[PDB]
Amino acid sequence: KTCAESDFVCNNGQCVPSRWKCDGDPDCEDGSDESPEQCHMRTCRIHEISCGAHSTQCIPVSWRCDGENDCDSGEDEENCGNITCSPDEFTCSSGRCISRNFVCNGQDDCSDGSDELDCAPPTCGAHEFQCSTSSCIPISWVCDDDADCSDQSDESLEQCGR
Amino acid sequence: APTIIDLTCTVATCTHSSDFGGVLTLTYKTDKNGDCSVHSHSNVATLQE
Amino acid sequence: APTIIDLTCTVATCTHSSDFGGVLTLTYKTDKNGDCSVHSHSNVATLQE
Repeated sequence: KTCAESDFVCNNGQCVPSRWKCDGDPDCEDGSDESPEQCHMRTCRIHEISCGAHSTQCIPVSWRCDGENDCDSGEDEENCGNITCSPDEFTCSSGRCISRNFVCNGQDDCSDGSDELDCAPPTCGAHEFQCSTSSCIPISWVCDDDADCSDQSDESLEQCGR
Repeated sequence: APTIIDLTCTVATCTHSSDFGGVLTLTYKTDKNGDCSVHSHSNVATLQE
Repeated sequence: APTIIDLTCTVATCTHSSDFGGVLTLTYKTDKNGDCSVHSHSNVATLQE
């Protein structure tokens, strides 16, 4: 649903009306209409601090560096502590963050095999030929003059060598 | 092997001739694409495939 | 303060020793996360925190 011309668009895609802009109340989930820079400080309650811009958890400021891991990611023990990662990066068992493109890629980028633990292979059965559109069909359906794959990959000339 | 549930059959035309002269439509519900070994459990009717 | 609804108490294990020898679990549903002040309304059992 596209927001009407009379509605403001939050950064996350949410529609709010134009009267509700920099009026001080945290309307948008990300506080787009009240960007806490010149308008209002929208992110959660006043005496209340977030677990980061990527964690919607709200912990009271008394939980900031209070000696316990109040946040899910340990971001409460930041500055006075350590450890933070990225949404597009994968956290290994040792704590290293590698790019998600390296998860289940067949190489131990995590230095302990964590990115290779519980990886259902992107391929399909050994008795199977994978269509280039990722469809799994058994081998005996290749070069059968019938395009059982969605993109005629089972009948592709390159695979058949015809 | 795919698990097949709620399987029914209908006949479009029949003609008891020497050649293969009856066409059968079979409807079902499944989870994955695969191969099934199809059989008829009588000698009154012989399947082709 | 947070609001707690549908509170249920279960006991994991018990052993009436001089030290604290029972583990309690409370299950609930809340709207916002914060702090509560737990208490026991009897002197039969005394909580630790």
